Amino acid sequence: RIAEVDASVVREVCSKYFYDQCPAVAGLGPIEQLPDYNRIRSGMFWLRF
Amino acid sequence: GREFGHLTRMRHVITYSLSPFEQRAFPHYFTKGIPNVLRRTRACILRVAPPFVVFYLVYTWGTQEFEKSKRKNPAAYEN
Repeated sequence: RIAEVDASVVREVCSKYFYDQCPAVAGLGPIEQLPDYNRIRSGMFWLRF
Repeated sequence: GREFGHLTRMRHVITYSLSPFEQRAFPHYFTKGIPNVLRRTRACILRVAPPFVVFYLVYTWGTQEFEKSKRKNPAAYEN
């Protein structure tokens, strides 16, 4: 199963699970510089591609 | 020097949030909103409105006494 993985398979499975998806976040202090959830959610979609 | 990690000191406070794609953008709108904007109107009506009533009474007395000082002459118009 490991031997049939190549670069195009990794691009397909990572786009299915990561790209325009809402994450779950947990944080324990001092976390005043942890970014806002809107700025975290907009970091999941890219600008140029 | 006012950046986000350097503002203030805070302890023992927890916050919970939902994603914007997981909720509806319009919750209770006329069920909650109409009773909310009516007690906000009641809370400020005795402070804002009584000055503008006194402007209305001075405006009506000022335009009506302007005309019967000018050319409105029923009975003071003799020899």
